[PDB]
Amino acid sequence: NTASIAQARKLVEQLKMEANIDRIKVSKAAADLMAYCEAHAKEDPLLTPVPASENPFRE
Amino acid sequence: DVQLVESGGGLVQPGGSRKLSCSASGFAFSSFGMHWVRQAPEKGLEWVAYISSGSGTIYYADTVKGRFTISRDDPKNTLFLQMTSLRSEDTAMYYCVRSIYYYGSSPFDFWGQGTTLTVSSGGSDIVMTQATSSVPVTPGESVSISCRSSKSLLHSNGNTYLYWFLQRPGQSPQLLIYRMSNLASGVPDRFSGSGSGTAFTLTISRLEAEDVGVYYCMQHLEYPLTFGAGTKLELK
Amino acid sequence: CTLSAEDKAAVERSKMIDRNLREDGEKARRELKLLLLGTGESGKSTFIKQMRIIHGTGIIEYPFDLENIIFRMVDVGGQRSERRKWIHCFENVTSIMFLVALSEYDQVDNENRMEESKALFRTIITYPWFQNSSVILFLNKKDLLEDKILYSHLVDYFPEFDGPQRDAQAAREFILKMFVDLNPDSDKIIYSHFTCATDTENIRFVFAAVKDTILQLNLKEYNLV
Amino acid sequence: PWQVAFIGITTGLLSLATVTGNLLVLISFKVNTELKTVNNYFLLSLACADLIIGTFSMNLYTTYLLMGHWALGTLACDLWLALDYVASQASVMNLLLISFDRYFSVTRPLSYRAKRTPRRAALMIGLAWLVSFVLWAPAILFWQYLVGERTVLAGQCYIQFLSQPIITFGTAMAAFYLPVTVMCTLYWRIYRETENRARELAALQGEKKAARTLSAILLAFILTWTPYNIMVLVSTFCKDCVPETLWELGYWLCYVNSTINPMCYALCNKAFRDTFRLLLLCRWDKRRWRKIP
Amino acid sequence: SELDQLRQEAEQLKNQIRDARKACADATLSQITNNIDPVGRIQMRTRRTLRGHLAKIYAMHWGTDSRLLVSASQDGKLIIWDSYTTNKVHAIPLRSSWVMTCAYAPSGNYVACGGLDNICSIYNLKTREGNVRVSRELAGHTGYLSCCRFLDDNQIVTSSGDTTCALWDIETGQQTTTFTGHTGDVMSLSLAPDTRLFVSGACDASAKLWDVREGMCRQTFTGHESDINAICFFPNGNAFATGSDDATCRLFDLRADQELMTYSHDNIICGITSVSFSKSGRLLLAGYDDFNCNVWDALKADRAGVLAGHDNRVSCLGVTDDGMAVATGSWDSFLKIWN
Ligand SMILES: CC(C)CCC[C@@H](C)[C@H]1CC[C@H]2[C@@H]3CC=C4C[C@@H](OC(=O)CCC(=O)O)CC[C@]4(C)[C@H]3CC[C@]12C
Ligand SMILES: CC(C)CCC[C@@H](C)[C@H]1CC[C@H]2[C@@H]3CC=C4C[C@@H](OC(=O)CCC(=O)O)CC[C@]4(C)[C@H]3CC[C@]12C
Ligand SMILES: C[N+](C)(C)CC#CCOC1=NOCC1
Repeated sequence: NTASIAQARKLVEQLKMEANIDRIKVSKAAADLMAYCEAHAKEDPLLTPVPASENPFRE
Repeated sequence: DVQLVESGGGLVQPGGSRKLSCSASGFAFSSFGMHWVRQAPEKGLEWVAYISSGSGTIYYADTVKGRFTISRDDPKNTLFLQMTSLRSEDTAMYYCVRSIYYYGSSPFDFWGQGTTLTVSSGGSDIVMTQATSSVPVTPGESVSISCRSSKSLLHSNGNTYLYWFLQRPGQSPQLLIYRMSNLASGVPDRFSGSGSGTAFTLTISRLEAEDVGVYYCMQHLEYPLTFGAGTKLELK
Repeated sequence: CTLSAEDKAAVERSKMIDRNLREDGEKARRELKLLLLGTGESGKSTFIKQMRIIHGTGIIEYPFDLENIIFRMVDVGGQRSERRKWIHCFENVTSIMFLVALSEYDQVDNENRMEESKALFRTIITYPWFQNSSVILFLNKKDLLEDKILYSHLVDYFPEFDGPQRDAQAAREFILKMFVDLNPDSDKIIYSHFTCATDTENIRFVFAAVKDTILQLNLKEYNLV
Repeated sequence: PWQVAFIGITTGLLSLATVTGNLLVLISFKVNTELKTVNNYFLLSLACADLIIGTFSMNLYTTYLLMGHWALGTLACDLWLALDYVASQASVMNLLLISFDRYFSVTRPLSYRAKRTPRRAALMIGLAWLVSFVLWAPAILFWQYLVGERTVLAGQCYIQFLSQPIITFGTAMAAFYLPVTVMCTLYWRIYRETENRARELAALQGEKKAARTLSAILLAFILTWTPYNIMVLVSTFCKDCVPETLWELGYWLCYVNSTINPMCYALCNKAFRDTFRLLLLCRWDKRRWRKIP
Repeated sequence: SELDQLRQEAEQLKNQIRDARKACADATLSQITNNIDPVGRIQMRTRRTLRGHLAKIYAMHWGTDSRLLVSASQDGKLIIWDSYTTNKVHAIPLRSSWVMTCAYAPSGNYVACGGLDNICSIYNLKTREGNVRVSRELAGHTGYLSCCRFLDDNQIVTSSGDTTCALWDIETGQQTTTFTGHTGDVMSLSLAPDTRLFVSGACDASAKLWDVREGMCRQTFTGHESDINAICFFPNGNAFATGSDDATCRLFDLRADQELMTYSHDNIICGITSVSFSKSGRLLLAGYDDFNCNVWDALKADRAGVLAGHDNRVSCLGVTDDGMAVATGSWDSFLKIWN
């Protein structure tokens, strides 16, 4: 109520420290996200169908 | 904590009958499969009987398949073994050992103290052999114990059902490792078992005077559960 | 079979686990669930204490053993959370036990909390998680209602009441009608009781109401409603 | 020439109707889950017996009347008559079990909802089938091995021990008439119970459909099953005092019971009726039900 | 008069972060991945069905050994399954029947569950006495707790309904780091693969990020219209996907601080109940309320296939720690393992 300055100062304080983050730009973050997704794409059993000899859910 | 104490030993007449009772105190008795094993008073130990959880499945050794009977009492928390046609080959020390089977459990983890039934007047299975009976080594050396099988213990699911047991002189046996790779909860981590198919080696590194006793390999691929002859590690 | 000696005991353990799961499922199918919910300082504590004394932080579950049948009345009023998210936990409760106090007209933000309990009642029974359930409605504090209606007035706080200025019977049947004609748009019986602080047997009423609920579901199943 | 074609096509569309109704009840019990409750279990058994009569009896029986002589072998006729009679008696005992289940779930609803586990309902259904099995199937198969007399002819086949009057009197009493009187007693008690509940429904808070559907079920079953038993109880005293066109119609009224029996028990439950509607051209899907956020 | 200046300063800072984030945006993820090939229609199938539960299943969580899994349902029983052989390794009768979350420790020894009781109970599986016995219960929340996550074997983050995630200490039973700062009831949380900073989603369309070491909030994401009730990190920890109550999943990024793609079709109108990733992160997996899961292409933004076979809605979804299979636990009392 009359002590609104405490939670308002905490809101603006957390918001103003959220204003200070090194934002690496989007075209690079998508680039190394896609690079990680391609670099581990060989070892994913769900993209390509796995043969039933290496599948432990065969029977 | 966990307690397994049995009664019903002593001296009786041959040919007669005798009952045996291990009461369990300290754990959930209705959820554990139970086993009776016996040890000849100068030879190694052998397995005689097994009862499942809730008395669903009962297996007997073919030596005593017919003149022995097993039963339990889950409310009164006891396990009975009754023996008729009492020979002199049943002269042994009797151990009551609990065992639970889910994925990744430790069967044969706790063994009772044992009674002694002393009296006087291996076909179509896997035999677990070990051709060494005395390895006395000073403390501070790596000791390798071997054990040979008749068939490959490696089942289709990938497990290798070999169990190692230590027995200190003067007390009950202790489970060291189970499925020939995995250590029990309570043992020091210097033991290490390994092998493949038929080669089965238990290696102890940095030994002291607490690992002296007899060592038994044991198989669990099929019934009957046949033990090994033993291997003693003495002092110098 | 090609299972191990250790693997077959795991299947026997799994079947014993199945046995205990079915023996608990056909034991928790036996007692009847009742979602009690009531706000606005409606005397829910003395309500439950009255039922439990005549009978013999988090969510609370009360048991009841009457006529050799057993009820579980789940009280949930210690939640400071949004009820839009945890109400699907009761997608098939047998009945919602509402508790509204009779006297909380002209009790005030600026709104009378009888209107707030009307809004809560409507937004609960219009949920799609309560088709197969009934709405057992309770109205508490009869004597405080009759004292407040011999003392104060009702026609100014609720303009639609056209009745005697000292009446209690027509007043409580008017606000019972006001609760009823929220119209859950599928027509369905809404049971009702007029309790008080010293009402001895309302457990008998909730017994008869869930009995008529189960019987009504069976009759509509057999097309002989 | 043409009259046998007319009776063949009306029996063919009747057979199509009963197999359609009963396999659609079975299919709707498989493809739905709001009606997989313990009640419709009973109806599922009623969908099974009326299926057998639907697909093994009627067509076979009309190949009797299409040909005039049953020309497929004596053990074949004994097994066919045993199958027909065990399926008919099992359907009647299923109606009795449905009647007892409705009387208990209407008269004392709480404790009977507590006491009927699905295992107990399954063993009740098994009892209602095996009483029919041990009542009809030994006598038909074993009367010619008891008395040693194959007194039936070569061209005709029928139930053999009709001639002994007191055993068929007791058989039709414990097979038909006692189920009929207990079903009518229980359904009248159900109707009295709902007309009593309509008074107390006003005591809680604060066209008649029960009479229509109960009269439909009871009058349907009586009108379709009493001629065969009445004609049996006079043919076990007479010889040829009752004609044979009444005999074939008295057999076929039990088959029209089997074809109208879904429409008196399944379509009374509305969810069955919605699945029956949604099984046009196989347009049924669980995800096709609308939902809100 | 100070509260007016503080509110307008807060809205000015919100505008500053918004238009500084707009200048941080070079392009979108749909623009970059026009040069990669799609996966095509994949057909995953049911390998196991796990019929043990009686009420509706609310939560499951795979084991770190990728073989067992814990499931929790409203009958009041956790059951631990060996998913290879479909046996029930364990059956844990709970103290309260209203369990809305469960989690399996990455050490294997412990399990935890919670829900409408506002208590997070923690059971010790590998016990010397044979049975699964409750180690201890954590009672410091006021609302219902909606998610549990073991980070190591002695501390656990518990999202709740009082707009508060926490961080506990199981050796003492008291919480150490209360993560205040949400405005809606906190619906889900996801731990990092490196496990030093978790993400959290609530009933205010806001996916706030925290670290477990200090106790402060790091970033705050807002791109949803309605309630968000599912969240899941990327396999590396530099992104996370979000599933909200308006049939939209969207992928936020940690360093870029924006959204990159969103996932929506017109026929899909019902909200997401759970979301998860693959081990390579090419496929997002979303369990909707139209009873079907969807495998979303996480780069080309389309759906790579459906998963049908549940009569009721899919309330929990999980992918193993090695990516061999996918469990779906649903309200029709069934789990289904898929590949
Ligand atoms: C095909 C002809 C020649 C033989 C007659 C068949 C009957 C003996 C069968 C057909 C349909 C069966 C019923 C189909 C469905 C059920 C529900 C089912 O109820 C349970 O007890 C379920 C148990 C479980 O879930 O495993 C099993 C009994 C019952 C009544 C069955 C009892 C046996 C019936 C009547
Ligand atoms: C083949 C023809 C000649 C008879 C076929 C049967 C029906 C015509 C009759 C025979 C027995 C009658 C039933 C005998 C007794 C009763 C109980 C009666 O209910 C009571 O008054 C209470 C019953 C009791 O006193 O125990 C209602 C009619 C009903 C079902 C009757 C309905 C008509 C039934 C079924
Ligand atoms: C002859 N048909 C098999 C076509 C109907 C019949 C019969 C006998 O079964 C019953 N006895 O009483 C009730 C039904």
